[PDB]
Amino acid sequence: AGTVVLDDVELREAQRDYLDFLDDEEDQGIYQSKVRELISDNQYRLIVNVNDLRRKNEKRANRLLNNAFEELVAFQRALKDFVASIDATYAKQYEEFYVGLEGSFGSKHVSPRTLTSCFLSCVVCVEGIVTKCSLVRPKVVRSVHYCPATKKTIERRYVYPTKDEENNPLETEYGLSVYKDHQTITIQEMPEKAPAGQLPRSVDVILDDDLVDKAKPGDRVQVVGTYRCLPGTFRTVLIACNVKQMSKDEDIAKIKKFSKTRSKDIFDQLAKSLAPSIHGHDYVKKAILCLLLGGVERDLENGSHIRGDINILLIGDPSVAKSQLLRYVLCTAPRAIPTTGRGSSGVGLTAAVTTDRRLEAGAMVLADRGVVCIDEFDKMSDMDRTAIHEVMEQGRVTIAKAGIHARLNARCSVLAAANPVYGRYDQYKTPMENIGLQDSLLSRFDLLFIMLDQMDPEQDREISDHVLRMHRYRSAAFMKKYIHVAKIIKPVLTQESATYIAEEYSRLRSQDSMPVTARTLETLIRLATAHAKARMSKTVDLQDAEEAVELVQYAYF
Amino acid sequence: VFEDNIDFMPTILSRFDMIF
Amino acid sequence: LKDYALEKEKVKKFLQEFYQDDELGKKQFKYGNQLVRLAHREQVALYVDLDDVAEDDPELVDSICENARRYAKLFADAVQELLPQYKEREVVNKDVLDVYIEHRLMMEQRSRRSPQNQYPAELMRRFELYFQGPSSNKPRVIREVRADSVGKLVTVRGIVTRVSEVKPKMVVATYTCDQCGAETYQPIQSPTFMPLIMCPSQECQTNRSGGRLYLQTRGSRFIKFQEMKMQEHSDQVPVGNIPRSITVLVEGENTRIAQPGDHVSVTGIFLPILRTQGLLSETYLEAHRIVKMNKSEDTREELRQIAEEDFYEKLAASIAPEIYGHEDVKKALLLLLVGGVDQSPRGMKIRGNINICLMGDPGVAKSQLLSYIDRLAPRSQYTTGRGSSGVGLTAAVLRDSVSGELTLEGGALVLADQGVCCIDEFDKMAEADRTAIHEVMEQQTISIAKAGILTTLNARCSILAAANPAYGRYNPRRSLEQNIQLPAALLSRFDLLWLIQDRPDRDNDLRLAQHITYVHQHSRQPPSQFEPLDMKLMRRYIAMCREKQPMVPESLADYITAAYVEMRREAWASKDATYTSARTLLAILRLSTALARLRMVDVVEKEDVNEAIRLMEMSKDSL
Amino acid sequence: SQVSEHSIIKDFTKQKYPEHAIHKVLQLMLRRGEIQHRMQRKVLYRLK
Repeated sequence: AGTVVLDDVELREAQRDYLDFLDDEEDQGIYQSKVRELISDNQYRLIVNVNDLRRKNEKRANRLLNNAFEELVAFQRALKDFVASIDATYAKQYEEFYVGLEGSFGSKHVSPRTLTSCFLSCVVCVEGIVTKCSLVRPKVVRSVHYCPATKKTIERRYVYPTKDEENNPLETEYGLSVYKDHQTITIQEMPEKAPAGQLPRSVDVILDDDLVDKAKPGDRVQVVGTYRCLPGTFRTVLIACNVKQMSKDEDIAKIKKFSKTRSKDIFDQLAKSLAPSIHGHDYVKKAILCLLLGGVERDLENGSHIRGDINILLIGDPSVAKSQLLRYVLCTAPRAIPTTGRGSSGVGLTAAVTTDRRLEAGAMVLADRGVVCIDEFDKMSDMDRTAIHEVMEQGRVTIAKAGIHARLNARCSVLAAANPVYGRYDQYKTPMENIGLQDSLLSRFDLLFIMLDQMDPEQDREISDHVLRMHRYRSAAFMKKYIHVAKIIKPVLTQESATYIAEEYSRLRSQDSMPVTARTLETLIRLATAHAKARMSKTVDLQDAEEAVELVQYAYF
Repeated sequence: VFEDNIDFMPTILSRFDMIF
Repeated sequence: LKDYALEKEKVKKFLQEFYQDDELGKKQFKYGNQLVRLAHREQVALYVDLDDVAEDDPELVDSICENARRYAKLFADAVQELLPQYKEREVVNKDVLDVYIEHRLMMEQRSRRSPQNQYPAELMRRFELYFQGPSSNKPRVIREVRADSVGKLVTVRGIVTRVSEVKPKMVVATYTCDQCGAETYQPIQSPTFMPLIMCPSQECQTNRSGGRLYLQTRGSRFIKFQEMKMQEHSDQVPVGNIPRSITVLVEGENTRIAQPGDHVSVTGIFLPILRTQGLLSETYLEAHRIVKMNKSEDTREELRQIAEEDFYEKLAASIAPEIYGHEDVKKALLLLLVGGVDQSPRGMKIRGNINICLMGDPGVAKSQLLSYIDRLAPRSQYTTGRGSSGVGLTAAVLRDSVSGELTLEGGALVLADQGVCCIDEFDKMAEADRTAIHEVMEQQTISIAKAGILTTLNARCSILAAANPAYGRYNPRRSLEQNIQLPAALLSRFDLLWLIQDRPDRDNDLRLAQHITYVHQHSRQPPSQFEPLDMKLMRRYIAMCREKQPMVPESLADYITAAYVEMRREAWASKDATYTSARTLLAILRLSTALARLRMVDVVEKEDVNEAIRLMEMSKDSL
Repeated sequence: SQVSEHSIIKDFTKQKYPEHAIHKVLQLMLRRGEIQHRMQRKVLYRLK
């Protein structure tokens, strides 16, 4: 704006109070040490805990949170003064310092759903995952114009001044002009907590300098800033002051005590807990239990290799729960998003939006460190087929447009299902081509179950009738609590246990000699990890590892 | 439409009834 | 802040009666000769080395660095005002511009205050001024050039990725009317301008005359113009990102110097472009100096370990540690890692083409090893075989918003300029693309029979190829015409062919299990006490080794000839699917060439040559 | 070659297969992402 007040006493009092806060003399000088760190490290944004501001003066914190603009400006001026007093030269180097807010906020810590209009002109915090994102452009904030004719200099804050007072030419002094970078991003509420009934709230976030590269599309970010309004269409925007990444990852104690392994074998019922109304395919249940669990990050130093990106494909005959099992995972989904068929929503596409060219992250990106449910895999087009092959291997999606080159994190897993177009039995011809998918994609997946309806009336009869009797005329939530605790477990391997896996692995190697053996060695890490994750044990049990060996044998039948 | 009577949706038919 | 008149006088005194210490601390009118040459129209571009100013005027250099365009214009005006005092005779009218300029000066003199009644400064130049970046400012990486440095003279390094043809750009546009008789000038700075319709000349508006104006290209000033995109050096980009591109515009005599794919050093002014909520704009670089690297052409004594320590046991053992063995296979990578950059000064242009082929992608996860090849090797760029479609090499029509009319672009092969070329998923390439590869095999003979494209691509990198097997592992029972699915003649052109079969070698099968078990046990991936070390140390030692340039002895070749003799008996008797020919002799001399670089003796060397023969025998006939 | 799209239909009729069959197979194998379908996508985009 540029409009100022002439010796405001309230502004002066705010400046004095914040300056007193900054000069922590009676305390150890924690913020003063932070000022030293920022001066040395060449960063010009000081993050101040709000809890300290409450402790020193609740009135200051209250007036800040209720009227963001003036208090923020005053506190910025206070920071400038304090820096100059400690070191004038560093202050002379830069134009204006910015201040960020972190800590704990009582009632202003909201969600995009919660962020109604009532929080206008108040500092807010928003939690979610980035959806749309735009490129880095420079935005002008102070343009310096010099007139060669009149020998005068004109400076303006923020059409562009092109003619002087008397239409003389104006050649701008670019160097004296200040340009700051700018970026437009968006956010959506978290998948698990936003109800699926009502419409989603999208909030626009504008980032100033030192914020363009701190958050990238697809991550999980907390944004704190001023919720202002631009001037027939009225749109809310959020000018941000601090961006921090997120994704680090009660009755639990009762759950923990109930889930002690010393009582009985919970794994027997645990596997059945996912397919309540499906008889048989118990091996499939174990694999599906495996897919949800398992680690998704390994400390692969000075490089990268196979990680928790392990996934399961399901191709089989219709009505064999191939379509149905996906819904069971989707219903009890820890951080999982559904997608099916073509799904032309830009897995990494921009759609080339004109009069604007934002980067709309797709389904696989929104599901970072989760599980993705995909129906009718063969329905996806070759355009996706080319992209989807690379995603699973390296773990990121490459966006290739004219000038826009960036990879989004895709630390993800896939649970894919596709109908065998017209294939009926898939027993005489090799599944490598009978499923249509001849591509090398098949090798990438860990598991490929074939759910044929072989005429087995003894086993088949029980599936038809007993499922109908499951109504029970005369524990869904449990797994939810389990998986959250299991996610923070890193079941380290034991060499004596590890050798036991190789010892029986030899017998399988000669069995399949007469399906890839070169990858099977790596997936043995996952399978052993899954069993210990069920027991929350830090070490793999040999008996548990034994069932891992059996699973590979059951894997190919 | 003008398993022998399937044009492009060999799944929708399973979801309906065979009605004349 | 400061009076421009005083600075103009300062630079004038600096050029005219102020001295330097370049030639034995004696003033010799360094710039005076160039000014004289400008007066006689014998030198078109003038360069002002900021280092010369910085030797004895630090404040002027600081002011220039803090603002580039304004001081550039000030220097241009100062040089313009310096010219008339160095006039000695009459201009011999070299071109149309000189003729127009001399008539304009004559007309000015004939009739000899409104600020709009004079010739624009840029129209009467006939000279261009540029700045060379002072060495004091260290070069910056493109990602670190953000909006905060706009308007500051910066220098960045990169590789040219898209250069357009030289075209004329118009600086001053000349309009003449049929009623006024005078010349109307519209200086043009933006890439787009609006032609005039009614002249705003005061004479006509007062006289309410017709004022019909006609644009002409006769007396207009034209300058050379180019558009180039430059991308970061892969060696210094962090692993967690990909290189970014920044637009550079070059004008004047500085053009026609950058070639595609070459390392360039660029110095210019970082300025915004308008394309005509808020005020948005893009960025470009108006270069002032483009210098290529020289490398593009063609304190105790104990600090090194060259001859005493064997390079085989230290260098090889720290290469590709994630790979579970294949030490013999690993050795060939070093030869590939070396390539043919170091060649004898004897016209052996073929030495730098090492087109190694690998068959079998699911085998021992050998797809991973490509990244380590690019990272460690210098002058090497990461490339992907499956990075685009077949349109990436030819020209097609797609929708664009920013720029690009009649797009001409290359593929991954052109992208890596005399470096390491990585190609993946060879099988999935269409039939036409396969021919594109084959024409590369014939030593840069890329002929296109399409009407609009008749380019000649210059492929000089080293090509590594990885190929998936034919939908399963090879089966011996299948005879010829069925056993190998990729065209055999295509494989014939390749110098080296490698295929790995996962045989049930219980001795070797146990080795794989042991190494995967030590994973998840500690942070030392190479448990044989090999530290990864800093990449700085390895690169510095390797660079000085290139300067030695050893040369193999020709006499030793007589020994090799016998090897072809015994091979023929085996080739005829086996009747196997794989077949070799005299190409092996072609390969062997090239193969032996690299190995000897470890021992820089080149008087009597037998073991080095023999090993290359042994490498061929190990892969073929493994049974 | 020589077994292009304009003649493959008549082959079914020669085999006493009416136009009913061509929809079930011919019109459905190209939608599968067959190389022959991709062959038309690249070669015949402008050549026809």
